[PDB]
Amino acid sequence: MALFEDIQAVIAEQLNVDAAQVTPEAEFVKDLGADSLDVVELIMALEEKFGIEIPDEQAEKIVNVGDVVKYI
Amino acid sequence: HHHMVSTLKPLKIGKHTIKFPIFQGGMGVGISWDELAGNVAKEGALGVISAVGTGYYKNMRFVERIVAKKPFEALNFYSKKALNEIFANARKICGNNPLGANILYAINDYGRVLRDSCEAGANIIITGAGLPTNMPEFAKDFSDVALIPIISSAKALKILCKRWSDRYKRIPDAFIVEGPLSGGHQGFKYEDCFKEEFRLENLVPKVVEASKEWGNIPIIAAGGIWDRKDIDTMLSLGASGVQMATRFLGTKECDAKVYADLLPTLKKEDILLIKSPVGYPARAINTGVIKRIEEGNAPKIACVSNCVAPCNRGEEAKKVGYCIADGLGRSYLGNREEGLYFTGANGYRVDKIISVHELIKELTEG
Ligand SMILES: Cc1cc2nc3c(=O)[nH]c(=O)nc-3n(C[C@H](O)[C@H](O)[C@H](O)COP(=O)(O)O)c2cc1C
Ligand SMILES: *P(=O)(O)OCC(C)(C)[C@@H](O)C(=O)NCCC(=O)NCCSC(=O)CCCCCCC
Ligand code: SF4
Repeated sequence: MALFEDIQAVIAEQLNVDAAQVTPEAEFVKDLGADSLDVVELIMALEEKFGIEIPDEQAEKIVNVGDVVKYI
Repeated sequence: HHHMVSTLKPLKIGKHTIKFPIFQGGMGVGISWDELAGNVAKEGALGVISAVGTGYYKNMRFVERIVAKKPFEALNFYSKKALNEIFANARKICGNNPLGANILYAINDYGRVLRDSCEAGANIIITGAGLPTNMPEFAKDFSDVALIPIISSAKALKILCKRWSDRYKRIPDAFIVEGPLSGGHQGFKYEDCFKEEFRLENLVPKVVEASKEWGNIPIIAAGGIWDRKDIDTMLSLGASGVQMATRFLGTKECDAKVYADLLPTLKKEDILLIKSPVGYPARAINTGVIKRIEEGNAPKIACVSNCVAPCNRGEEAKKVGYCIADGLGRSYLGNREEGLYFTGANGYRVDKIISVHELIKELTEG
């Protein structure tokens, strides 16, 4: 819960969307309006604030915010 | 009247040098294979073998499973056996001159095809259709192969240089900047395309500027470059080289033989920007599948090859109207009613089909 809101605030700030609509089912591209460049940036932004790597082979599998949350 | 020597300077990319600063852009399916890229390399530019949909090579000669007369799954569509043969046949013509391999990042089995491409003998990997953030991961056994992403903005350069250095302490040996006049898929805002800001004469200064901050990465301009005058324009704007596809699409050595019949008839009114399962706009010729869709006569969509990941096996193909693996595959096979055909914006200017040698002469003389 503490983790989910921290990474919620980061997604909302990166993609310029309301935190209230950054829900576990929300897809970054379909639902939150981000392109490829936005997602890579977001992945880089998460890596810093949490000191992990998320190799591309998992980033290809995350798709929505809830999957990102679990990986962390 | 005699052939005349160039004042163009040789171009060096990573460990490899080409006599003219010219890439022949990769073109799938079966468009820039052995004949086209081998002869380009023979003539002193970069020949670039497209590695997408190679299972179609020699009418699926090298596939091991066929379903609906189409290569079944990425394992067969991106055939290691076929790709090695094309490199084998390309080296017949060009010897050990440098050959690129082109691989969309969108495809399934991306990593496998890059190592198949290195193992086939490629000297340079070229990757667009996506932001290839992990490209050195798959090339790690092949420190001689240069890696060249395709980008359409300075932002993409900055992003990729940061990831590759963070992760690998490596930087791309070159970047191809592709403008909105290009053939195939666009690196551009679905909407934008004709805005003044995105014009290639404007991108190249911006990308070269950004490239200075990372050790002066060589920037290759592509999209709408027609003749030596266009070449000189791009070089004067900071580019180290140009990539060109439509002019080579109109040569005899083009491996997709249907294009020699099609291009002399092509009119500007039949070049159109369409939707694609890959997820990017594509510049296509209003013929083949594109006519069959508007007629209501379009072939059936049943994902057999599973060429690209963004499609989710029919979901995007059914919504756009066509399977791009099947449509490009049929074109290589001569199917004019229901093949898919691409071109750059300059394709209507292709009036006569000439040879690679004659094209190379036009572009480099003086
Ligand atoms: C028929 C055709 C197929 C293409 N296929 C690919 C491809 O498979 N991979 C790629 O990176 N670019 C592809 N392109 C883009 C070219 O490699 C090149 O970047 C662009 O066409 C250059 O612009 P020009 O055609 O105006 O010279 C294709 C272009 C054409 C015309
Ligand atoms: P993201 O949304 O995925 O955003 C990525 C982005 C912005 C498009 C970049 O990768 C970028 O700047 N790209 C330039 C890539 C290219 O412009 N071009 C190479 C495209 S591959 C191609 O043109 C056609 C392929 C034809 C054959 C299809 C075979 C199945
Ligand atoms: S249905 Fe989609 S994934 Fe399958 S071959 Fe066609 S374009 Fe590729």
